[PDB]
Amino acid sequence: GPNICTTRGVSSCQQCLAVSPMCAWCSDEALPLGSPRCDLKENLLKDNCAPESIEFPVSEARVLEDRPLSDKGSGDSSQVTQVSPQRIALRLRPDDSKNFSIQVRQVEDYPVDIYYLMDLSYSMKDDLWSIQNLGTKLATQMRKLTSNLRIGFGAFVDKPVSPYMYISPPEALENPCYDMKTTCLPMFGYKHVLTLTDQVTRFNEEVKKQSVSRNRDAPEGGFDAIMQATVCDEKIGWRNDASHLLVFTTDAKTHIALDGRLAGIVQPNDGQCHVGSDNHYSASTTMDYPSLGLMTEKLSQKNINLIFAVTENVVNLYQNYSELIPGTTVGVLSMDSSNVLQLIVDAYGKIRSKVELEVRDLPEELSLSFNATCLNNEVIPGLKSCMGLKIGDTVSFSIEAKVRGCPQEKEKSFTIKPVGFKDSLIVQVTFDCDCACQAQAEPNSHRCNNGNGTFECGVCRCGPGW
Amino acid sequence: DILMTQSPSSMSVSLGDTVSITCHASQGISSNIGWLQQKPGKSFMGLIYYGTNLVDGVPSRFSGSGSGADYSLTISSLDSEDFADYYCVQYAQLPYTFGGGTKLEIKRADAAPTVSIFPPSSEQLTSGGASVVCFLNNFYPKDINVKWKIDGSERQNGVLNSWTDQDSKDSTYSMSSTLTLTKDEYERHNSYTCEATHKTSTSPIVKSFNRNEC
Amino acid sequence: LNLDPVQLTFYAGPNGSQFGFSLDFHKDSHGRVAIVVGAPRTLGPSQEETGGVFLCPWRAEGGQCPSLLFDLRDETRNVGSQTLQTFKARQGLGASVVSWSDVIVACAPWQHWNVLEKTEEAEKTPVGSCFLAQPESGRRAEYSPCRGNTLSRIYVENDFSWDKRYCEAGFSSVVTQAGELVLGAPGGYYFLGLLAQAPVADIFSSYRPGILLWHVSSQSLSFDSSNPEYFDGYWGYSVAVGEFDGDLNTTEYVVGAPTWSWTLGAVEILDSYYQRLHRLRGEQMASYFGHSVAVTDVNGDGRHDLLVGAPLYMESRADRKLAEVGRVYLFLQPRGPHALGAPSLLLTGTQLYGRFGSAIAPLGDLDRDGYNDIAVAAPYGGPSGRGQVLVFLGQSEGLRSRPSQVLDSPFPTGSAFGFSLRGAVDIDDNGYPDLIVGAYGANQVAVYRAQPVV
Amino acid sequence: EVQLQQSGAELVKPGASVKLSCTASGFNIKDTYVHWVKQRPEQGLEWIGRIDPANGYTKYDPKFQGKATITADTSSNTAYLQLSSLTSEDTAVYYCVRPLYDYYAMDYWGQGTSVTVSSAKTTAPSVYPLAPVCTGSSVTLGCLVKGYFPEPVTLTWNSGSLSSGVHTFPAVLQSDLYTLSSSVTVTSSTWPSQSITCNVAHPASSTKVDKKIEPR
Ligand SMILES: *[C@@H]1O[C@H](CO)[C@@H](O[C@@H]2O[C@H](CO)[C@@H](O[C@@H]3O[C@H](CO[C@H]4O[C@H](CO)[C@@H](O)[C@H](O)[C@@H]4O)[C@@H](O)[C@H](O[C@H]4O[C@H](CO)[C@@H](O)[C@H](O)[C@@H]4O)[C@@H]3O)[C@H](O)[C@H]2NC(C)=O)[C@H](O)[C@H]1NC(C)=O
Ligand SMILES: *[C@@H]1O[C@H](CO)[C@@H](O[C@@H]2O[C@H](CO)[C@@H](O)[C@H](O)[C@H]2NC(C)=O)[C@H](O)[C@H]1NC(C)=O
Ligand SMILES: C[C@H](NC(=O)c1ccc(C(=N)N)cc1)C(=O)N1CCC(OCC(=O)O)CC1
Ligand SMILES: *[C@@H]1O[C@H](CO)[C@@H](O)[C@H](O)[C@H]1NC(C)=O
Ligand SMILES: [Ca+2]
Ligand SMILES: [Ca+2]
Ligand SMILES: [Ca+2]
Ligand SMILES: [Ca+2]
Ligand SMILES: [Mn+2]
Ligand SMILES: [Mn+2]
Ligand SMILES: [Mn+2]
Repeated sequence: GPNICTTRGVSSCQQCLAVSPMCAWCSDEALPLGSPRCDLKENLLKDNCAPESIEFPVSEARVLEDRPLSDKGSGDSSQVTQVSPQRIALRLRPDDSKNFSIQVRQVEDYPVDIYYLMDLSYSMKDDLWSIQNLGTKLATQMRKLTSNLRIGFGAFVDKPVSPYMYISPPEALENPCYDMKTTCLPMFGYKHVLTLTDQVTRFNEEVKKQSVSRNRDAPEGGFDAIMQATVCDEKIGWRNDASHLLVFTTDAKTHIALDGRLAGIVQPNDGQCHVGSDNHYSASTTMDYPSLGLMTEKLSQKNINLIFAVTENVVNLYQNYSELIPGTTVGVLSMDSSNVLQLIVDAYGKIRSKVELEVRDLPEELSLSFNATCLNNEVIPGLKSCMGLKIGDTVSFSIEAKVRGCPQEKEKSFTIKPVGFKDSLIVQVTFDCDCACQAQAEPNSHRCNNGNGTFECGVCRCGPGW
Repeated sequence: DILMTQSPSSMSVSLGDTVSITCHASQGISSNIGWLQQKPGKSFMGLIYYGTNLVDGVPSRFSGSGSGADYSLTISSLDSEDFADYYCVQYAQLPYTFGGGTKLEIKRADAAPTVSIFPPSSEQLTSGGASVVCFLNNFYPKDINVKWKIDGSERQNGVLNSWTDQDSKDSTYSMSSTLTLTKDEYERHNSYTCEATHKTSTSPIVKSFNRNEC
Repeated sequence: LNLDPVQLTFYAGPNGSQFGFSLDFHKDSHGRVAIVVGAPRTLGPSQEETGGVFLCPWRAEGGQCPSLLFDLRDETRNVGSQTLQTFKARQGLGASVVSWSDVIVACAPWQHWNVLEKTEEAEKTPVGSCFLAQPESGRRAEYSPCRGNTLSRIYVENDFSWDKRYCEAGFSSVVTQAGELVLGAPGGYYFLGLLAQAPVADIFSSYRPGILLWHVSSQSLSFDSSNPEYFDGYWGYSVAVGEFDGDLNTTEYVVGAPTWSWTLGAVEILDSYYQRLHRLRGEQMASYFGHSVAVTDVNGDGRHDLLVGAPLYMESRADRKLAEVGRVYLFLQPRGPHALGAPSLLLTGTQLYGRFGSAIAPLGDLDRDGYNDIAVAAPYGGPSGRGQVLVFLGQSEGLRSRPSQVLDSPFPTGSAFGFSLRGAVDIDDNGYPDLIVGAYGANQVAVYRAQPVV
Repeated sequence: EVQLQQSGAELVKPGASVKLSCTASGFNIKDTYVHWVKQRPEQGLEWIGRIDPANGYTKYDPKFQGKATITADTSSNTAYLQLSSLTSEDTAVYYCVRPLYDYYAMDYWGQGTSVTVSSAKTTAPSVYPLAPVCTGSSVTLGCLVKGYFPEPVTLTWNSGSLSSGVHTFPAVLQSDLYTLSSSVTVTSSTWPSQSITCNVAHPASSTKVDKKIEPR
């Protein structure tokens, strides 16, 4: 019977398919005058439409790359697969939708980088002594979770410039502890000490040679150090296919962007590397502290998981910063850093306990919806993020892509990627809006009003310029 | 400590004069010096601080100057109220130290004193004491010497002197000299004399008397 | 709305002097309007940065300005068995400038100071210092209320209470209509921040050259606090004055403290005795709520209103993401004696890292409609990041939520166009108040003349 | 205005102790240094020491260590000078000083507090008539006030009647007791014609003796 495919009264095969995803078109010559060419495909065959003359594309989705999820992240030059499938082909007709699935696994035995960024102001003198064996001790504990561990070390105090720095008498510049009975290092902003290496005794021996300095004001310049440790990826030594843990320990507040004006510093942070061959941050006295947004941008761009390992007196402060820098973890540090080993192991578990999907380069005319399967085969509609996972766990998301109308461009590709993961799902979309009988039209057909029109798909269309 | 040698000790001047006090320090003080004024029988008023800066409320006829270790306070066209004492004080180092002082006095015509000697009273003698009093009144300049002679021989033990400030009316000075002996010792001698030695006479003014005699 | 963006006037200073870091209008004794410009990295005599001040006569062509000369020589006084020292190298003279009557106040917030006594010292610290000039007469004065002669050991024994060694007095500044200079000192009291006030007349009459440590009697400073909410709060980063208590015989102070209470930020309204009348808490940590404060009646009821900039406010966006863009808050003053309430309006930036709200300038009534207007700076805003100044017009209910006019920076990248602003003065005497915009990164100042409404 | 009201004059015995006060009128004594200066006619002015009433820190001339102790109470806006183990050399006028602008200057001074150390008891004077000897146009009389304590006294002629042509001299200390003299001069016709009397009042012991001058 009459339906929207016939009721609307279409003029061409293109107009037909765009009425509803259920409409089809008949391009056969021998079709009655009163009979419609834009009807349900079943009804057209009933009217003796030549099957080869039927234009009726179907929305589909076929996988292209479908590597199996790896069981171990160990070995390989990162030929590891944690997302499956890795690439699919999606084909949609106007105002239609098709569903597909993706699997994500928190792979077992994945490589790990841990860069230890340490407050070495005078408040932390007792903390240095309790981590002289951290490198080996931490290597013993992380060995149960990864067979590829690399660790490194960096240190910060504050901007070596008045008023943060004591500048009198001249000897106080060589020894800020001058007016006490002891000696400390001259002030330094941020110094890189040890590039990420799997030789953990290099960590212990580098630490045993470190000592503290002393500055005037309680907030310190660790955010300068977080920025440099993030964007100087060649000097710190982050690996392309490893979890990046940036451990930040302090017992004090921190300076933030726009604090530098108390030192005469107004130039905004440029988010660029400024640690050269001398391994010190050369823009410390000329460039302002970085802002939370700029830190977030670089941390996300380099896949750095920042860990605030701070003492009980400032845990609330850094927990509140953590809420403004998504993906950050906080742990409570003892006044001597005696618990920093277990703190790092718990943060690594909390870091790999979540799988959150992200969508890049989605066309405007495409809309997505997600059903999550976390824990035990339990569907959670409208969800694209699992929590409470363990290493080795696997989740999956069911995805449905709805297209609005038909866009001008007929081929696009977007990406589904879990936050912080290397692998991803690439969806290659194709908008099947045209009929194959259009690729064989007749411009200026004698059949069409003395050549005034074009003949395609069995009908006459008014030619260009009318 | 830093010694502040202030000169002169005193000076006799007149209304309208332009005078200058000086102050020498035992070392450089970098203008860290003040100038003070003490009107007779009253407290102090600040005049200058940091060598040259006038204290609020001070007339402009006052001014300070100097450098290193030599400084000067100058009063252009003296006023009647400007006759008082002036001190310098350094504060380049602790302890703060002062100058000796400078007294500005009224200049006037020289005047010989009016000497007067007074034997002991009957009342005092009946108590066991004996005091001869010698007044030296209304003279100028202020510098004068009194000498007591008992039987022509000088006496120095037991004398008690007192001077008056420059008188308000005539701007003269006056002096009191009192010799006090026991009654028993006062009667061992007969002649009692006070000798006044002023610049107004090469010969000392002499007034005297003899016990019992009158 | 009606600022002319086609025919601008440009004044310029030496390269690298940061000409345009601060600016203000200045009227001489005869009412002629000039522009006083601070340049805090101008070279001194020893070919070292000390800062400088320029007094630009009004000319439609702009050009170069003569300097307002101050003493750039370091000073030493040996007094009281102590040695007093001033250090003007990198002091930043002209990091703030303000004009009142025929007097200009230009401050060097990072001027350093030390006192020596045998082997001990006070420590060489940035107390700050302000320089005062009466240009027509040549009179000069200084004001440095945080200089002390206490030795370092005493502060240690007394646990660093009442420690004014790091004041940076003159970081911000403002003068009341009655002629009381109020200096912001964000480093006072071991980085809690303090205010210092003293009448301009008493500053001139109690100043003599070469004393270095002197009392000005009418002076009035704020107070140290044991409350940790004020620690490292930089109370005095910005400063302003206005009428907020209903008593017209009293002037109220507005103080910005952009790191108050663990970087939450705050703005406090005080009386002239520094007693707190209200407190506006920041909305978001590290947003630098209080970086700039502005006082103007925008809704035409005669009661001063308050504007607070938070140039690092991060706006919430899709997929749980934040975007630092800056935000400006408007507080309308209620009728009679009542607390300032919630904000009447939130203005939020659009360009990432644009720092909308870094500066807020009252314009007076730009379009002459009966309501006062404001200009807000986004010194790194605009689609190119070169900088933007957005005008918002007053209305009966406060401010319009959308700007009436946007001024794109005429300078190259990095000029920080809009980092300083000043409006509400008619420099060309055409009956319309005009706007001057500093671009210290380009060492220039741009003048926007207001024209009749089209 | 700036004023420094010091405490009243003190009278004490050697070995005792006295505490002088200096009250700030019109300002906060916490504003500046407060110094103490000792004045004597022969020795002149001497600097004792200073206090910073804001924090209570003091400085002293080593000459006055143990002798002087300087304190201050910001509450009552008052500063104090304590003198202990008093002796005759401590007999002096004491001033509190403060600067006007310069931190280290000495510009504003109190009126001064007189101190006098003495073991003497309250002693009444001995008024003696001073008549001349047994000639010119002028004539001069006198009056002697001896052995009283403490200061001061008032001396008039004919109970204030005769006032002009008179010289009353400053009192002088004679072995823990004071002595004063006063002359008076008239014409030869006036005396012994007119009865002249020496009126001496000593309020401490509350005595008003009057002696008429008789010739010899
Ligand atoms: C890190 O971030 C947290 C989260 O915001 C901050 O914790 C908040 O701190 C603010 C201010 O200290 C608190 O605001 C106060 O709320 C009180 C009532 O809250 C109770 O009820 C809530 C709701 O159930 C509970 O979650 C909470 O635990 C409380 O039990 C009011 O009493 C306060 O009002 C008084 O003070 C304000 C000024 O702040 C005045 O204007 C009022 O008139 C009144 O006098 C106040 O509003 C808030 O409760 C806290 N939230 C939580 C969850 O703890 C941390 O301060 C912050 N820390 C750091 C270091 O940055
Ligand atoms: C996600 O789950 C929802 C159900 O919670 C699915 O919606 C249902 O889809 C079926 C088709 O099999 C319809 O018959 C129901 O009417 C739908 N229920 C609704 C919309 O409440 C949805 O299709 C799922 N999507 C994906 C991508 O898995
Ligand atoms: C002495 C200082 N004092 C204040 O911070 C201080 C003073 C006064 C007030 C107030 N005005 N109430 C507040 C706070 C202080 O405690 N530290 C200084 C720097 C130190 O770190 C050393 C390093 O890491 O090198 C942490 C602690
Ligand atoms: C789409 O959904 C249907 C029904 O839920 C399911 O059978 C089919 O496998 C899904 N397609 C993909 C590619 O997952
Ligand atoms: Ca008021
Ligand atoms: Ca209003
Ligand atoms: Ca308007
Ligand atoms: Ca104009
Ligand atoms: Mn520290
Ligand atoms: Mn420690
Ligand atoms: Mn610090």
